[PDB]
Amino acid sequence: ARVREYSRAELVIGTLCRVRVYSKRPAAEVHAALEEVFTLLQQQEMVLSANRDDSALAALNAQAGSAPVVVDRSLYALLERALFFAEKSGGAFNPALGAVVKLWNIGFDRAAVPDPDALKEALTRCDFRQVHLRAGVSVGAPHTVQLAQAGMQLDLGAIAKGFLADKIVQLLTAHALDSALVDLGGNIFALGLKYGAQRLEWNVGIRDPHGTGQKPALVVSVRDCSVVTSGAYERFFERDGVRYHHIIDPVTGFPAHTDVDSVSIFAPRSTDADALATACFVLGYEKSCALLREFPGVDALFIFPDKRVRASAGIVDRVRVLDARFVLER
Ligand SMILES: [Mg+2]
Repeated sequence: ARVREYSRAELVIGTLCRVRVYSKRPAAEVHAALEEVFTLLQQQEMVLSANRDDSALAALNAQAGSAPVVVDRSLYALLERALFFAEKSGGAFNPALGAVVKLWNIGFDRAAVPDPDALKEALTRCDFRQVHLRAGVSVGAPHTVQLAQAGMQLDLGAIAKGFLADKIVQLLTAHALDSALVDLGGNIFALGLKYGAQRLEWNVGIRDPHGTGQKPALVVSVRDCSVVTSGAYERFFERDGVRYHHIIDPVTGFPAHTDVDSVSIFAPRSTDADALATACFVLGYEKSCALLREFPGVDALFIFPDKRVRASAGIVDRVRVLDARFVLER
């Protein structure tokens, strides 16, 4: 039986999602799996989206400062994980930052920075500790979420792609696929090994933080690993000479000022990589290193504004510089 390579890509969840698969299974089986991948991505846009009126998350937010709302097991589990990372990161990653994000989101659409007072007011409504998750223990008991703080709003944008990537990996596995590369707007999951009959690690590129992105600065070889990168270039606007990027510091309510240009997190679960990449950007290098010691099975790669690159022990030997302006410190 012969190995075939397949790819499919669509615009969905606000970005380009592409899955590449190598498989010796009948083509019709791979096609079936890919059909389901992209159906899942469509259905989940309608669960998780913070910027759509129809979604289950928007309906949940419409009940801030009221009674508990029943949610499916999957959303509950995602929120649990998000609150865990909010606690561990000291609020650097915060899934209850919707009131602030919403102000900045109109800012982007308008090319305008939000009013100082409006932001300070929004920051009174971002206490993730007031998100109460409860699940009864009895057979078939429902899962519920209560937003106890008035006008608090969830925004799962900084963890949602990792959640979906992990869900897609579970689906691929359920379809007896064990070799794939999932790319959801740049959040990568490398499932298994690729083919050359020889089996090889997937080679994932990391962009120059200040480059068009067309070519990678560095490449890392990985198996069964997510690679998620946070940088100021993912989304920003400019007004009066200043760039305002999308990664908000929850202490200031403004885009984070940090000592790294990008951080890339390598983890067994993309959900974890996504949350950590966001926290780490906000935290900066030294505080990140401290946080990451609490997650032994995770690795990281930092690109500094002076083009120095530092990578943790788990992956440093798997990093290759492609753009010689960058230096890998060992
Ligand atoms: Mg993130």
